[PDB]
Amino acid sequence: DLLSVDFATPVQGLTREGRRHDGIFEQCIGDFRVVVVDGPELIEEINNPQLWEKNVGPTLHKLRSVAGDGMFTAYNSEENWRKAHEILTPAFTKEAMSTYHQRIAATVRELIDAWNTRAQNNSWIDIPAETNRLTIEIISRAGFDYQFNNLADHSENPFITAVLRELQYANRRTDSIPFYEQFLGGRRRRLHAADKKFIRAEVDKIIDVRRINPRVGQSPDMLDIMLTAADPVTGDKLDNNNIGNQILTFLVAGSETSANAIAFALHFLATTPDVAAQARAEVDAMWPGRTFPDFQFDQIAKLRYLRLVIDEALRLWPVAPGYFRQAKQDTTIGEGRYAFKKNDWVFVNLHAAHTHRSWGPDAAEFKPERMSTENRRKLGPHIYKPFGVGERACIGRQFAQHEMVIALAAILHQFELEPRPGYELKVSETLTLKPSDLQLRLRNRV
Ligand code: HEM
Ligand SMILES: C[As](C)(=O)[O-]
Repeated sequence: DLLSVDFATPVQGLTREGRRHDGIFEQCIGDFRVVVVDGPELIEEINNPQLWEKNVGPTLHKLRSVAGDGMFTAYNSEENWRKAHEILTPAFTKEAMSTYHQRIAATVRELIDAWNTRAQNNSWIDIPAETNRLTIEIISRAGFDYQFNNLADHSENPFITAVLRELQYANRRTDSIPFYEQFLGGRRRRLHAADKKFIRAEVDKIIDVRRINPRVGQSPDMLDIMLTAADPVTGDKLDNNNIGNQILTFLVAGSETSANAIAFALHFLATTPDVAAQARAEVDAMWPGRTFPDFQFDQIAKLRYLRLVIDEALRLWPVAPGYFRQAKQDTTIGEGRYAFKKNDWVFVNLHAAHTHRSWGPDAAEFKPERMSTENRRKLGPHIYKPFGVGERACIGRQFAQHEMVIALAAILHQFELEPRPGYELKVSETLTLKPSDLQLRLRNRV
């Protein structure tokens, strides 16, 4: 059996390629050949913490030009991963979320207010871009108490523009990288040098201004803990350069993932009417009336069905489509087949595993009730790890799940969603999975 696969979208191409194999195979996608694992029994062996661990994959290695040794792009051996991980964990717990809840909810209010004017003017809204401006402000204001953009305004901050140009310059493949960019001083290399200094200077200013602020009577946020808490083992705090890396990390690793997940959930809510009705009924019962909901921290986790909507969105389209693992020792997965020497790395294809046949014959359908604890217990071997696995799983899972529910609850409570007729779901692949050309229109529910 011969197959022609288009790897223009890499992860979507690997998933189609994986259906002619038995859960593991090889494939050349771009600058490398990768062992792709998309089988339920094989993946859970790869997710074993005693034998395997996180591998800084190719793209993650290329993001080190932007985020350096931040928690997302640092190697396991680098002392700055363990220090930061044991320092920032208390800043991402459920307890720490209640400290941010007010600022998160206030930032959602700012977006809803801006979307009121667009609903009044009967305007089509580019959903991924708007949701990406929101999650940026959510992380920056709740985490660092810093504001980059006003959501009612459409001028873009120079800092966030430089970070995006710096992300594009990092992913540049070795063939598109000129052999002598380090020497000619072209416009692109010079723009990167200027952008890098401008980004480092802005995060240093955020660090210096806070250092002058004693923050009397206020609970410490993410920036405060990085300037206050020392690592219990080594006794040292995160140095200035690493703190600037964590700020850049939380900005890029937290914004795009959460924004595209919200954009996917908005699409499926605007397309399947029964789900939109059941979710809109759950948020109407929690906050009666059409006044903006008085969000209190405990009410967010009580929205069971809206949580099932986000879970099904993260299953059908995991914005983080996969992760790279490496072998801590010489081991074998499966049944003794497939041997791996220490430091050999594979790719866990979550998009293929989440849509795998083990999720039932209706794995391609958006059905939130599937993600209940009882409905999933009736499945057996199946993978659902949208936030990774192990000690290097997503530190911001509780943060993302909190902001994704408040954002969706406010939108469903205040607006109704009109999809674009004739449009069909196309998913582009950047650092994350994103709905391309997704446009919705809103009317105030009155
Ligand atoms: C829908 C939302 C999100 C999804 C699906 C997601 C997904 C993931 C995944 C799959 C990983 C593991 C990467 C790997 O194994 O190579 C990860 C790690 C990480 N995430 Fe996210 N994430 C989300 C939101 C956030 C947010 C809001 C933050 C805020 C700070 C964040 C910060 C991080 C960090 C720092 C790591 C690295 C942790 C470590 O390696 O020690 N993420 N995330
Ligand atoms: C380079 As490593 C083994 O610390 O991911």
